[PDB]
Amino acid sequence: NQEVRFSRLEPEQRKALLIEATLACLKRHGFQGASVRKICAEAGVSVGLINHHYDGKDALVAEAYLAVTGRVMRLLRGAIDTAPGGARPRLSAFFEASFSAELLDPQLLDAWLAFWGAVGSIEAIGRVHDHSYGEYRALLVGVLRQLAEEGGWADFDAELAAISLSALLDGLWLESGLNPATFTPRQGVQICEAWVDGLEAGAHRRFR
Amino acid sequence: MNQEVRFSRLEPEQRKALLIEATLACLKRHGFQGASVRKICAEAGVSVGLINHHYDGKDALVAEAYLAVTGRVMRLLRGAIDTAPGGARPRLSAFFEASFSAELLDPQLLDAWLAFWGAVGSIEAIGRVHDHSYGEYRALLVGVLRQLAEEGGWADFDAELAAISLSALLDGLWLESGLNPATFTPRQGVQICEAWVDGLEAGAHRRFRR
Repeated sequence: NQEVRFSRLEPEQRKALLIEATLACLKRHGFQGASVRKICAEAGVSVGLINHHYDGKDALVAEAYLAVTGRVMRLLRGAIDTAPGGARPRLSAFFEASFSAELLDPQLLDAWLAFWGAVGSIEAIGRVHDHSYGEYRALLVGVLRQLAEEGGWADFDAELAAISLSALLDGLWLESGLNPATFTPRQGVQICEAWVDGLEAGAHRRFR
Repeated sequence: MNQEVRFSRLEPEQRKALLIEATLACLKRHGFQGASVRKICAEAGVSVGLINHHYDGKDALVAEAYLAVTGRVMRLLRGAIDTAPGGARPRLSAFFEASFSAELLDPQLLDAWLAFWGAVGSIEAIGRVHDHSYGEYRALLVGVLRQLAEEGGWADFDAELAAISLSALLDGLWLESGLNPATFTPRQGVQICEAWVDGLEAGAHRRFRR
């Protein structure tokens, strides 16, 4: 009865259940302890069923990382895409989304941590990182080029400025998860807005 | 058979050192969730009878490693501030240089920090190592940001919030160097940090009040 019952679920639903089991096992066991046998016992499905769709642990883990990062990117792109009057309203919309409960909640931190640990070893995972971190900076690069044009800053290295702002957001996201009482989500927005003020006040010059 | 001259002969502080390094190697290979005192002894090359006997458990070995690692970073970062030209910007620049030097930018330890940070949420003792050491790291940066503000002389600068911003930037940059060393050079990381200070000095320090 397991061979039919999993299979009769909708594709997006089968996929979501396996990624949820991969995430739970990464939390409990770390990347090195996750196995397809654990993931399938967590999911409540047969291992033979899964061997057909996935190569192994690396493939399951990569699909989970792809989905989590895809989700972030949709919320952040959505925030920009619905923002109005130009570069700073767009950055603000981004900063607000970044420190919303959706993105700031540390539920998945151990997963992220597990993902980041596997980046240096597994090409499948290393590639998801490079792709997603580049997609993420490309979004900031766009709005920073827009901001430079408004400025209009002569030869602004938007790529390096994007590495700066992404690093700040990352650092704030991480510290927040390690202890949420260090600063409030609103202080997080305020810090990011101060960084953009800093550029408009003349720091753009340091970025070529 | 080298717990005989590798553990038998040494002082308790020198066997602590050995255990700290076995704990870090075990964390890099098994993760925190997968590490155990047995797997720690497997790295030390000594028996687990021995180390049960002399130690409380895994949580306590990992907290000791965490304390050693953070202690060392802080020594080096304090050193760089103490031996820099007296002024606020030269002290910050020395901090940035130390931060992106091969010693603190060593990607080998990334795995160790990742394992500590995962233990922070579920093990309160590790949590408390985090809070304390992050507290000390920021206190160092608040002292020099206050010097900066006084040189400036900025009326009501929230040097505490400024220090959270700057620590966040450093953390973020350190993490990206380790996840992909090709993204930007150590020189560029310094440059990004100086650019942040420039930003403050250019007038962004005004946002640090509300």
